[PDB]
Amino acid sequence: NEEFDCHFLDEGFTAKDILDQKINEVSSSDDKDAFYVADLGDILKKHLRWLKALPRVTPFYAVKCNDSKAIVKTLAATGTGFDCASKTEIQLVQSLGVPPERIIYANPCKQVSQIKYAANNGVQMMTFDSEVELMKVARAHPKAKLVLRIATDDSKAVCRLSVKFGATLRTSRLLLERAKELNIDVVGVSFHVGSGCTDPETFVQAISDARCVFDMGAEVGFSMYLLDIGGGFPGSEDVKLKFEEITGVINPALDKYFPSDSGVRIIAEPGRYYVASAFTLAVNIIAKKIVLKEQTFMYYVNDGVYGSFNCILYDHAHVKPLLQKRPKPDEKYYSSSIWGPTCDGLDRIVERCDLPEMHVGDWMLFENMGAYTVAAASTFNGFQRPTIYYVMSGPAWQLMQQFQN
Amino acid sequence: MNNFGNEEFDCHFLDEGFTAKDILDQKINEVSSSDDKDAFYVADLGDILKKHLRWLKALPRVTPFYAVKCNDSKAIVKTLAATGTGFDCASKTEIQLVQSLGVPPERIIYANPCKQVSQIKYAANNGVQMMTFDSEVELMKVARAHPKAKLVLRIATDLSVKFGATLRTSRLLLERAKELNIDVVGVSFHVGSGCTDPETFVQAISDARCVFDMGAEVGFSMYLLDIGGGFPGSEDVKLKFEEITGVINPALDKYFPSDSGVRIIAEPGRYYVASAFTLAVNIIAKKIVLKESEQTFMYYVNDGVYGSFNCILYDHAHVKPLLQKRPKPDEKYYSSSIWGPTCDGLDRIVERCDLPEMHVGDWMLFENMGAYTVAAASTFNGFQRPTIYYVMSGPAWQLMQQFQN
Ligand SMILES: Cc1ncc(COP(=O)(O)O)c(CNOC[C@@H]2CCNC2)c1O
Ligand SMILES: Cc1ncc(COP(=O)(O)O)c(CNOC[C@@H]2CCNC2)c1O
Repeated sequence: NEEFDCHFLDEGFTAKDILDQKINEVSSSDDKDAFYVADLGDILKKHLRWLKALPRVTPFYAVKCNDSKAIVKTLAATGTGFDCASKTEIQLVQSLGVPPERIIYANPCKQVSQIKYAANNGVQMMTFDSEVELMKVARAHPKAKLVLRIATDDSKAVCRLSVKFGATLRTSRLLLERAKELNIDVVGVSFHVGSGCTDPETFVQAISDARCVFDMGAEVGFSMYLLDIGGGFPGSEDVKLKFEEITGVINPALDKYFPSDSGVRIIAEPGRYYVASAFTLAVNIIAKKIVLKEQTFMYYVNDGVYGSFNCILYDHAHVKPLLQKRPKPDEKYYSSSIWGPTCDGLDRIVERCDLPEMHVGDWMLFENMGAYTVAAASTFNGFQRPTIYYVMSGPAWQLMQQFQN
Repeated sequence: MNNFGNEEFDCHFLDEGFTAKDILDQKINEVSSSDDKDAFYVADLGDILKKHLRWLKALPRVTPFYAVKCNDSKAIVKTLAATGTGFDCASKTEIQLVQSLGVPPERIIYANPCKQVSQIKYAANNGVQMMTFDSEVELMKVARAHPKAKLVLRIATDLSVKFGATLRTSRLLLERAKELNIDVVGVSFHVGSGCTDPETFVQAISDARCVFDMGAEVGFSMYLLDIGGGFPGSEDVKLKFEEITGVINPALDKYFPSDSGVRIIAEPGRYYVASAFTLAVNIIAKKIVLKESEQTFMYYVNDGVYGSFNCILYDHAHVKPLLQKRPKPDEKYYSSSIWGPTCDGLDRIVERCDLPEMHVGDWMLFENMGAYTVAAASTFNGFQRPTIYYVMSGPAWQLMQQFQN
């Protein structure tokens, strides 16, 4: 099918050039639906970069970030783990041939029937942060390996008084004693610093806290070996806090609190890092209005906040439109807004930006659209999700085969 | 109650003396001793038939065209088509859905002011003649891909930011349409969903009259007046349907008398379906928080802001959780929050409310969940859309048959 359909990327060509080619090919066809170009070679590059930056940390891809079957198949061929939050994601991962020991059910609040499904399919490792979860596990998957998820405080997060997941150290101690009472095996500690991390020092704090809980486990009789540092790493270079800074702050903390001789196994749950920059979205300007204030423009394109751009609300992502052909400096720029296809007035992509005068049929490009865009899109107003074209060069395929070897 | 075959076309009998609430009670009791407690809807089509009867009684001069985007369930569209209402379609997929159920094109209005060219072409190919517009570029596109269309000018009202032409712009649009030999047959407006002041309608109607007169000056024979939607779909509102209709009908008689030959239609979306759907979610997780001991609770249920409750973010909807059994007056209440199945922290249905202490396996009910809830739901994190159980009483079926004749 199209999902499993992969196109060759010839030598000297990038995803950008492929985008330009397809756009030129449909110049006078009049079928100008929005579409993605997904470079799996970018995912292989990200994996190489991860192996180089965090050699002690095994990556478990957060499927909920992008559940595309091609992505999961490529990552499974690469040999990464997978973080699954629901029965459907476990089904997806196992359907591609991944054994259960490469799957972590890292949802702290799981429905009982889904816990039973995880037990039925041999997924042993699950996270938890509450006593009711311990009761449910004892009653539905008693031989599970539990990872205690501890809380982290993020200043940039809107809500800090109420945190959905994560136990405090005080609560963690009681959770460990309760797990010992119920004869449930606790094997490690997990945390999630959050995508909007501004200061890498936070990770260190979390790591320190994790060590503390590890010691607590040693006091209660548990053999703790699994440390899960979660996700939140950036997926593109268009950020102030870059991946390598975070890793350079993390590695000394890991060496200090969890030395290799201790026998600890360190993992992570990066979602956006692997896929963010792999996808580039092309939308077509389907409508245009001119408002006199000085000329300003309202452009309507064929994707919106109910589709790929739901990240504007759910993830609060900031999107900047890109022109296919670069404009000369002398050309005048105008104040413009960009709107979605749906009738709702709340379907606005960009409130105000500077753009040259464009016309219906012109294309706009959005880079770094791999993370939390298609995974949360809906078909409101009947508009279908854009076709995704997967590309991969021969050298990239060779690297993937080497990983299999 | 269990669906057999296809859920979309499966309808269950509602016995005499039974309401949707009783069906909810029965379904909840049926799964009392099992762990498959997925969230589900009960949809009373008889409530939709009641809404249609109420509309016919309140707005005898206004033909309703159901806004398919509010709820695209095939059962809903089938019932309304059997009832003989029109349909407002915003995209190619909605036209496909409506025509697949046997609705002729003259009962379809393409009320999307900014349509992609290929979708205009599709509408032309399938005989849908009537389309809305509010811009000159739209006139160019129509003259190119649908020359014999009947255009309805959408005017601004005090959604207005995204759509709606001013009277000044309306004059130029009518003259430009005359230049391009495009037939303009009427005027449409949308006062907005959940309008606080009914007087707006009067103003809008007045404005419509003006544009009608403009058409008479340029040579158009204007006959179609479209007053849009925005009518409430439940009694749980300050401004009730009958007040709005009591304000609308005199304005229609004053500005568009029946002897003038005008044909008046509307595009009610939420009015027909809002109260017809009741949602049942199961409490899948529970946390107890101590305030320094004042006990507060966090309940995690199996639907969230990525699912049915996306209306909180998109539709500005306030949800009221309801208990299956009415609580005792002396029963103690606690401060509580309600959270979704997904790992995302922002997936919170209710920040704070007063509820008695509940336990995993208990059910919560949400009424008036028919409008803009399932139509914009996604499968983020792999969580599946709730099963919908359609019910209909015998007398409701008799009323539907009377409408069909
Ligand atoms: C438990 C857990 N592990 C990993 C991730 C992935 O985070 P990343 O930033 O690496 O993609 C998550 C996801 N956390 O938040 C996802 C939010 C949903 C919309 N965008 C942010 C979790 O929870
Ligand atoms: C053009 C048009 N006609 C009808 C409707 C339906 O409005 P109603 O309030 O009767 O359901 C609409 C609605 N448009 O957007 C609805 C937004 C989506 C989420 N809540 C607001 C339009 O546009």
